[PDB]
Amino acid sequence: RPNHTIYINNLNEKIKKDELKKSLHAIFSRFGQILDILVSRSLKMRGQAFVIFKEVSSATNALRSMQGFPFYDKPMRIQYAKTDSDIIAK
RNA sequence: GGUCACGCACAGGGCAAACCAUUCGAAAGAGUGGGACGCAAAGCCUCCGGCCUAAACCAUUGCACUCCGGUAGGUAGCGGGGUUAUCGAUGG
Ligand SMILES: Nc1nc2c(ncn2[C@@H]2O[C@@H]3COP(=O)(O)O[C@H]4[C@@H](O)[C@H](n5cnc6c(=O)[nH]c(N)nc65)O[C@@H]4COP(=O)(O)O[C@H]3[C@H]2O)c(=O)[nH]1
Ligand SMILES: [Mg+2]
Ligand SMILES: [Mg+2]
Repeated sequence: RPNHTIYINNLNEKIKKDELKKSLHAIFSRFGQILDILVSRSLKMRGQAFVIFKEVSSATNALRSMQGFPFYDKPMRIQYAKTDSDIIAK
């Protein structure tokens, strides 16, 4: 069930999108070349983030290394992406 | 002459985008002064659609790459609608 993208939920929702990406990017750049980080704060898509990696191995690396990680007072709930991104599926 | 539409003007004007200064605001943004991009209602009003904001409240653990909660505020120079008003092409 591995994927280029990893799905994080259970995040402090009152963190601004602009800032939020960077906070993850600094934490997650260390595993591979991140193509893009998708973050929204709409009713459905808040408190959660998608991180797209260059390598699938790098997404696996990030997943098994930081599960439950205390991030903004909250544990990081990471799981694989069920479906790839529109930028990958091509 | 009203009145209701119309804008090809005349004459008298009026308002003031951006930007800057300053104040308020969490922000969008607004106030004031300077400034003029434009505007025949660019006068005034959030009732209706859009767009902008997200500090606090309230709900949501939620799988996206169209965008989307209530709540609240903003935009009348985003339309729509409302309401008042000016000049008057041998004007219609
Ligand atoms: N008195 C009067 N005259 C009218 C009216 N409608 C049309 N006109 C005449 O027609 C010209 C052009 O009007 P416009 O195409 O709406 O274009 C206008 C308009 O967009 C703008 N403007 C001037 N005054 C006002 C105003 O009080 N309100 C608004 N919204 N726009 C204005 O400047 C442009 C040129 O205006 P002008 O040099 O005065 O020249 C005007 C004026 O001579 C009206 O309701 N009243
Ligand atoms: Mg004139
Ligand atoms: Mg509205």
